[PDB]
Amino acid sequence: YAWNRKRISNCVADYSVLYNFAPFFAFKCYGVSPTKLNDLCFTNVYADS
Amino acid sequence: YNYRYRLFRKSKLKPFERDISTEIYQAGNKPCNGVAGVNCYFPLQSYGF
Repeated sequence: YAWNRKRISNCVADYSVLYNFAPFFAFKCYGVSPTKLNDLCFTNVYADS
Repeated sequence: YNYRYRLFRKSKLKPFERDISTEIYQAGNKPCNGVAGVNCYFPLQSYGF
């Protein structure tokens, strides 16, 4: 309910760290395949968690 | 929902080209076994009629 709106900007993304977690963890995506954001850029990222 | 369209493919289809290959694009060592999740996305989707 008080979800943290963590900002992600001015830094570089490391989606290769998104793996190695517990097996068969849900990894859904909408609007883009998860493996394409390495070749895509954005103004900001919200790391709500 | 009888009509279904091929949502995803490894490469773009050529002009006037038909592809009925239903082989899954397994991006990892995990076998899909029909499970939607990590490295496993179904290439076909039913029409939202």
